[PDB]
Formats: sequence, C-alpha cells, structure tokens
Amino acid sequence: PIVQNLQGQMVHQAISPRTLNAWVKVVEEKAFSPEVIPMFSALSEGATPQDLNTMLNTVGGHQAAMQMLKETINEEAAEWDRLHPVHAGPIAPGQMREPRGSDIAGTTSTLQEQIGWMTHNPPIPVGEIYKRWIILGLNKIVRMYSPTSILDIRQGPKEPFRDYVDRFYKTLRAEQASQEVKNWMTETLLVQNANPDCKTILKALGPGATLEEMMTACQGV
Repeated sequence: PIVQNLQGQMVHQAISPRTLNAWVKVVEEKAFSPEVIPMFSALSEGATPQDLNTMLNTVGGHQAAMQMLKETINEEAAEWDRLHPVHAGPIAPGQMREPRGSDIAGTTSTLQEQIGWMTHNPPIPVGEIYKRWIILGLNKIVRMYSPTSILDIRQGPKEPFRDYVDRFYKTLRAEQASQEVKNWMTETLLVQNANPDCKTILKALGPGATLEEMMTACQGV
C-alpha cells in the first residue's frame, strides 16, 4: 500500500509476503465460501490497484473464477466511464486528471498515478473503488458455485459402484483443477458422493482401503 518517507513523500510499499501467503491460504482452504469475501477485505486494507492485482495473480489458477472477475471488472469499468466521461481540455495547475475505468483496474495507470489519486485532498480512492469491483465479482462467484463438474456426480440408488467410479474419474480427468483439489476428490468426495448403502459400507472399511477394495466392498449394493 502507501507509506510516508521521512522526507515526506507518499511512496509505495509492496504487500508483505506474509499478507500474501495468508490470502493464498484463505483461498486454498475456503474454496468458494462467503467467508472469503470478509477475509479478502481485511487482507486488502490500504491496497493500491497494483497491490490488488498482485493478490489476484496469486490465486489466478482458478481460471473460471478469474474469468468471472474479469467480466465484472470490465462491466464496472464501463459504467465508471459512462459516469465519468473523458474531458479533453487542459488540466488546471491545481487539478488532477480523473481516473478512467482502466486506470482504476490498474491497467492503464502507474503506481505513481495510483498513489497520487489515493492521497489527494480529498482522495480519489482508486484502491477502494477497484476493491469494490473485485468484491462484486467475488459475490457473483460464491453465488454461482453450486457446480456440476464433479460435485454433482452422485452414485445412483441402483448404480453399480464400478460404473459410478468410472463416471467420477472421467469427470475428474477432464477438469482443469490443481492436484491437491483432485486428491481431495479421489480420497474423500468419491465416498462422500456414494449412495446411502455403499457409503455406509465404505465408511466401515479400514484406514487404508484401496479403490479395488472399495469396489469389492460395494459390489451389488
């Protein structure tokens, strides 16, 4: 964010690696929970647009979510521009050119410009404005969740467990997800999503049941 020199200038300080590591941990752990939003807001306190983009690049592997954020950001930026039309005239020595939507998203603006806007009297709070757009995006992401690409693969009441396993793994293989997410899918979701009768059998197996043991256990259930 922004800090003052002993020589009095407002200068930029990169987000701490510990704040960044915390944010990446929140996303890893709190998948798409409403809980992500309040955390994002706490962790991004004081952030310039550059800092906010830094936080997002850190969780960019979530491509479907990043795509949703992009569309929200483009939409809000477009409305900002409608409300804040470009004015071609000269800028008075005591005025400051207003930011465009892309300046707020950090795309067409420099850190120096972001800081100049943020610390003006009164501010042009481009960090807070961009943060609101991101939050609009995050809310849309959580609200949409209720996915189908794995989560809605459920064993049928009369489905042979070997067929369910096949469907599950086929769906799994076609996804673009990190390995740690896929590991949770194979080790816990598969049982989680088995039918009532198979799940009860599966949950009564030992600590280290192999998938072949699982299929043996649930055969004709």
